[PDB]
Amino acid sequence: MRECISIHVGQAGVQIGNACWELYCLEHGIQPDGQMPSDKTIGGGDDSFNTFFSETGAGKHVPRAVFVDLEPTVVDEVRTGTYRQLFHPEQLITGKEDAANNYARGHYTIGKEIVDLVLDRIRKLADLCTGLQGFLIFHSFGGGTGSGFASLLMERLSVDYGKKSKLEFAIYPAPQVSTAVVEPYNSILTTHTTLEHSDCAFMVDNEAIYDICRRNLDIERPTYTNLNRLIGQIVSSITASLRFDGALNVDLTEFQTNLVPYPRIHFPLATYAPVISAEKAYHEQLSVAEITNACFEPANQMVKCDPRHGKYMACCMLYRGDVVPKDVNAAIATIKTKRTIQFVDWCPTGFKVGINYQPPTVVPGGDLAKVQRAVCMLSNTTAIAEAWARLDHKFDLMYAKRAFVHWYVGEGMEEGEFSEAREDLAALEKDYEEVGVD
Amino acid sequence: MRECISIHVGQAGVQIGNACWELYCLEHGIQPDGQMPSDKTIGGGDDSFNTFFSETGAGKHVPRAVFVDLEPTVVDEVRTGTYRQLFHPEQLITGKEDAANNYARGHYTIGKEIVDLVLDRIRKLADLCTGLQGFLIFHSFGGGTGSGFASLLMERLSVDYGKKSKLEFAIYPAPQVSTAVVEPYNSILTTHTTLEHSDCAFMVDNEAIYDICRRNLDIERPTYTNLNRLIGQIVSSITASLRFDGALNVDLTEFQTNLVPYPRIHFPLATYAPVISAEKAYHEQLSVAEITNACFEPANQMVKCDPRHGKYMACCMLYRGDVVPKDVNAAIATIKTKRTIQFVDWCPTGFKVGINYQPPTVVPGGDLAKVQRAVCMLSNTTAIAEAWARLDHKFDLMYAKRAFVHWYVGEGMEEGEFSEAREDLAALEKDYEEVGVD
Amino acid sequence: MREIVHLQAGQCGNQIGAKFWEVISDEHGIDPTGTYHGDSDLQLERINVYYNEATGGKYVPRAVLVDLEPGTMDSVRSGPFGQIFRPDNFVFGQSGAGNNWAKGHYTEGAELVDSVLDVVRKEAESCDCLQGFQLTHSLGGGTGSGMGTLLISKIREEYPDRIMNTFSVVPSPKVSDTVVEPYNATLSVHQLVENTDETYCIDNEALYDICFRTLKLTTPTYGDLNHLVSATMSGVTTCLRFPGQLNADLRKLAVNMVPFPRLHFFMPGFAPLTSRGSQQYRALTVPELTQQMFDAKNMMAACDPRHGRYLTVAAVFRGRMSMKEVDEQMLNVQNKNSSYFVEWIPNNVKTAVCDIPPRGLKMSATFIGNSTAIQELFKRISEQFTAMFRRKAFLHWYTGEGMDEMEFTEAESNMNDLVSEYQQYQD
Amino acid sequence: EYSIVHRKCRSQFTDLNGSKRLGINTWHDESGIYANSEAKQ
Amino acid sequence: KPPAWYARLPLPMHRDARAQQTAEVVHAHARGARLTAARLGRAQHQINGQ
Amino acid sequence: IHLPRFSLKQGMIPTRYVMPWKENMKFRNVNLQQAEACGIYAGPLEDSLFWGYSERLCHGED
Amino acid sequence: YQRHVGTQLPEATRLAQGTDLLTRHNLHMEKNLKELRTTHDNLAWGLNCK
Ligand SMILES: Nc1nc2c(ncn2[C@@H]2O[C@H](COP(=O)(O)OP(=O)(O)OP(=O)(O)O)[C@@H](O)[C@H]2O)c(=O)[nH]1
Ligand SMILES: Nc1nc2c(ncn2[C@@H]2O[C@H](COP(=O)(O)OP(=O)(O)OP(=O)(O)O)[C@@H](O)[C@H]2O)c(=O)[nH]1
Ligand SMILES: Nc1nc2c(ncn2[C@@H]2O[C@H](COP(=O)(O)OP(=O)(O)OP(=O)(O)O)[C@@H](O)[C@H]2O)c(=O)[nH]1
Repeated sequence: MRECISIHVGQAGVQIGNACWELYCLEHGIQPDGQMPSDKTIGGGDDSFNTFFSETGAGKHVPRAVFVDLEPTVVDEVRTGTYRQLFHPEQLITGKEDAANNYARGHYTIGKEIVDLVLDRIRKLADLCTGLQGFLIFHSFGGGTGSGFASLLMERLSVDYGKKSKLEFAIYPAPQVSTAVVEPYNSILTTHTTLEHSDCAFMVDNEAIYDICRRNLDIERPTYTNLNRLIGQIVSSITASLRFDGALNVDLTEFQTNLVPYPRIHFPLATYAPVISAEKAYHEQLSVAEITNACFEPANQMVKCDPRHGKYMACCMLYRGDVVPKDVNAAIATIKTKRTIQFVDWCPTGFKVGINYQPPTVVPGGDLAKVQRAVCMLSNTTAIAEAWARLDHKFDLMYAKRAFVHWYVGEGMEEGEFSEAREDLAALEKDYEEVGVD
Repeated sequence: MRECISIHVGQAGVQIGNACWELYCLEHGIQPDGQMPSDKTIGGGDDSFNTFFSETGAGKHVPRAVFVDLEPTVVDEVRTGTYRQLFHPEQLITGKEDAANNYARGHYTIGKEIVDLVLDRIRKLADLCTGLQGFLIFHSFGGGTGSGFASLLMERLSVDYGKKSKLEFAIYPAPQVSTAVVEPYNSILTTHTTLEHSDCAFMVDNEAIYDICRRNLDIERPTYTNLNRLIGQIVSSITASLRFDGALNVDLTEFQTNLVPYPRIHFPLATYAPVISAEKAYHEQLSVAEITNACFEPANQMVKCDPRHGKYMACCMLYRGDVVPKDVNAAIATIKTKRTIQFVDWCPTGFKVGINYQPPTVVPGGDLAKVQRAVCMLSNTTAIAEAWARLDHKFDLMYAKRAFVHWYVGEGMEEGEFSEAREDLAALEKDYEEVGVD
Repeated sequence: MREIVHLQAGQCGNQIGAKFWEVISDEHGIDPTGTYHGDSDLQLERINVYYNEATGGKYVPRAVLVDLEPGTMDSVRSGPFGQIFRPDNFVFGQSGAGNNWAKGHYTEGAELVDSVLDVVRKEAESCDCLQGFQLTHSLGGGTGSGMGTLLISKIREEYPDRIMNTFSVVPSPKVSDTVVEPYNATLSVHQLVENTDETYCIDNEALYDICFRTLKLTTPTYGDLNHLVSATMSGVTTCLRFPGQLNADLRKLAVNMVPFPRLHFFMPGFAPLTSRGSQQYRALTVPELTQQMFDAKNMMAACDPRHGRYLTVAAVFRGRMSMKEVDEQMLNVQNKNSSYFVEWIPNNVKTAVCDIPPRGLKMSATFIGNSTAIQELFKRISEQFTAMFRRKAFLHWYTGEGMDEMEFTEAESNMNDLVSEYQQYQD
Repeated sequence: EYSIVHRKCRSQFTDLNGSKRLGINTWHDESGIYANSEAKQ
Repeated sequence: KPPAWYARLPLPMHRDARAQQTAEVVHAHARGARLTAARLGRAQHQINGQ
Repeated sequence: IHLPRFSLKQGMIPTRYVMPWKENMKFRNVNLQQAEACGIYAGPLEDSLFWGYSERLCHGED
Repeated sequence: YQRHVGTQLPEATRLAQGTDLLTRHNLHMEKNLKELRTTHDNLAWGLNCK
């Protein structure tokens, strides 16, 4: 039927998986025990959970995700958390050796003996699945373990499974903040390895996530929970089409076909418009007009790119809640009449709309507002070339003075592969202006 | 009718039979005293025991097995056990002098004066039997007393009785673990002797037996009782067809005819799929498909052979419990159409299905799963020659430097029979690739 | 007797026919369960032109529903009349379309054409003699375009002597949502014009304007939009089914409607559309009907034929009328705008009057038009096609599917021919 | 709280087996009766 | 740009090439058949005329 | 004696084959006429191009 | 086009041919690979003696 499998790699990428699965159980009302009240929803595992959970007649909702990590510190603590009884023990794939930010260490040294065992989980999850539209890959480019392992995994799952979709979600490297100086190294290494197999890579940056927090959410001191909650809302919104119905129902297959223009470049940008504090929404009102202006407001994006320094290609809006297409197509018509919004002349139309009746909900102990009209804005533009343009001059200096190379070549690489990526990057940027050139 | 006799040789072969008969008394509700309760099941010895026990007018279920050893240590203690009243005192054929791991000493020095005794047991058991399909031979290749004594008697029971089946079961020598360095001597001695006389020889290796325990049963600290339980479960599963019925009933004759392709090679591989810890099946589900995936998962076999390094000829699956043909035929259709499973092209079909309605029951104070759908996977592949390939390079060195020969030439043996077995062995391998070669 | 087999195609169609069928059922008085409540004798006789007989006075709709996405069908099955439809009629596949025409037209259709052919011929053999078939779909619909283009082709050689009635809605000119829609539209129309004999053109934006103009309800439902288009189609179906001196055969209409083979695309027209106070503020007279019937606002199909001229026009009147008023109104409009018709043919008016009024109103009518107002339509798709084919945007899928640019060459070239054809005939 | 007014329910045509329902069922249940039958109301 | 495609033998992407490499010959036959379909169909047409 | 001979093993090959050169009865005799007109192969009555997950040449088991 | 006669695909034959080549070379480098590990270990061992 309509189901998918989620993947969470890297200790940084597992606490995010915790939150969404925490989030996902709330709207489904899943108790911490793992079963429903006496109300009738259990069976052979077929209801709103069947797309996400596997609630066998034993009553235990089994989430369709696998958390893989190599440092048992965090994964054991959540194994002592609240929902650990729901989480399958060896689905919470732990490891005993980190990659030390080294992509290849996570790609060669230990991944060999670990990729075999996860593949058993995959096939034992694949067989019980019926529709299996695709995968939800959660990771990070600057992955101490997220980078190296998933790369071999995404390769191995691609070579046996190359017909279904693979959705990749990773934190983009902070443009001006660096928690690691090898972080650029594996990042370009990850990109060049993934460009020829990754289907759709959607990115996000925490700084502007933080910027939103004290701009409109008005929190000067949030925590990861809020960061995790807001990204968890994003994936929740895109998955509501599976969860509920609407005026029209869309699918990731339509997303891919209508988002990516041409091969290679498959890197659009997401955004959620009604990001606001609770009290503000209390004594103000939400409608399609202002949120449409808001979602296209350049400072509302989590990626440090000026749209007026680039040009638009696709923009996909997913209106969840109570809306009528009357104002929707009217409001976006005014957006088309807007002159600052510079789509490429190649596309007269570039708008993909998804309507869902279900109002987005608050979370207990939450920070969000009481949402009725919501939209997720997935767009792709040419103003992203600066990011890799930032990376290459970051990379080229470091590679010329070849710092930390003794670490990598010490355990068995050479400079050819680092060489290849830079013209792959050079091919990447040179592509950007050529398609940018009309 | 549908009955057989079991034999237990080698000091290892008797504690395993103990647990088997310990298991066997549970499913019949046998009290250790020897009698049923006031319930009406005793008679002329004709009921579920008639195929296994001999509960004559005395009301005592007499097991149809003869236990033979040459050291009184273990046999006296079991003669002081809990069911010793059940066991016939001289069916527990004891001895006073061991074979010292020497095949020949157990084949020449003492076996002459004892076989006449046990042969009397055989005929005095032969007369009381009616259908007597065959025998159950429990032994070991590295037989401290299993090697020599079994070889002589199996010759003697072959020459007088050549019209019935003989079922052989021995622990295969550990490929890299050796509790005896003379163990290779008698092991190849046993194999070459049995090849032209043994009907069906079935093996097992304890290393992967232990490996299973802390893999899925999660028992990092198992025991022989646990090991004896699972092999006792294994022989119980194959004998459930004699005990109960199902959709169809199958017999060792069908097993023999359909499993062995060609003469000599009669060494398939058994496997039991639903081997899981109780708490693991607690919140999960087991069905025909995944256990079929599990039973054909290469690491679930107890013999250190990679099926991808060989090719399949025969496979026998025996579903004990509640099943329906609809999922059985569909799942195997997926299995027959699986790429990795490389059957030999010579066989269009190689599948012998056995269905028994009776669910496998637990044992009090046990450790196993709680199975409704159980299957014993008996199969023969070409990935087995590596073991004998492993054996020969070990033997060719140690024979060329003729270690321990002074022991065997001291007691009256000499090198020729050692010479014979190597090309007899070399015949075995050279047959294995040509059947592999299409 | 001459009957009709219906085809329920495309996901928009999945909303279309469901509304279209319930409009029929509520008109005839059958309960949602299906046991017909005998109330009108004339409808008791002529229902068989669309429905067959099940046991217990239950009239089975002779429609076939096809899709790939179960949820829409589940919603349709959970509709108010899903029980009256047959699970046998619910043929589908186990895949997602991706809103791809080529996958539907070459990949997903291939394993579905066999079953749907069996179902229809089973239904075809169930009935005795058909006028033809009618097909609810859209030109901009991913599955609808892929299915219909295949389905129309196969039935052409199957039954080359029947009516291949079609239903396609033109996507919104201002926004197509689907960006590859112009590809799908251009591909479908090529086979369409070759295979089709009749085509109604419908656009959502005009209906939105109609909502702004007469509905005045601000926030309607697309089902209310379905309600309108179903009412338009229900009216034109009343001709065959109801008595009264009006000649009903679509072939009778088509020969009165089609001067040359390349004329398949036609526009609907409807009768009294009323606002809040005007239901109790309207003097229901054939003059004001005729005025409203010929109103530039009253159209809903594509755009104003004010830009072009009028080739063939035909309006069917439903209710208690007489030949004289429609005659004088025809003269009045003939004297009103004589030059706006083509000098090629005078007296382009075709009139049919159904004496049986609908249930809810007495004076009613429908109009079918063939004017020179389609140029704006296919010229619009032209720059879209040329701009996107200028640099082959979003094309690797179709090559990945197995489509080549050569197929596009004649597809637009055939489209360019009809641009001149409509131009040359009128200009 | 816990509104099922809008939520979707089982699919009759997607999966055709007894592993959705409870109780004794001989046939598949083809019917317009749904848990969400009150959406029209 | 140096010339690189000569023969070697490793083909990282070859299935896809074969699929399209077969896509021409399959389309080649159709064009020829429609030519014969053209002459035969109209042949019957005016035949029925007289 | 002529003997069947076929190719090696694959992983994508279908088990069965249809070969409607002799599996169409609408146009049978016609395609039968062009069987010898081209002279491709008639030979044994019973030739399938896919026995099971295995392929061969045009000459049927000869 | 399995209806028109003559539409056999040598595509599989070429695809099968490519697989055969890759298998052969696999054997080559594997034999080469096994040798070099043995050599290095002796070279490292000789260093220990030195
Ligand atoms: N995805 C994700 N990233 C985070 C989170 N919190 C901080 N980060 C950033 O993401 C990066 C995590 O990358 P790594 O440190 O390589 O994580 P890893 O590959 O799993 O291995 P470790 O080095 O042991 O953590 C950090 O450098 C942070 O800057 C989080 O919750 N999720
Ligand atoms: N199947 C089985 N094998 C065992 C068991 N215990 C030990 N073994 C192994 O099986 C072999 C049994 O052969 P022997 O040691 O010669 O036993 P035996 O011939 O009965 O008499 P002994 O020489 O006194 O030991 C041993 O070498 C052990 O490695 C057991 O309980 N069951
Ligand atoms: N059901 C429905 N369809 C709509 C609506 N508004 C516009 N449509 C359009 O009607 C078109 C025709 O539907 P289908 O022919 O079934 O389309 P499809 O082949 O299933 O694939 P898609 O076009 O991607 O939906 C769609 O492409 C929609 O763009 C609406 O409100 N309801």
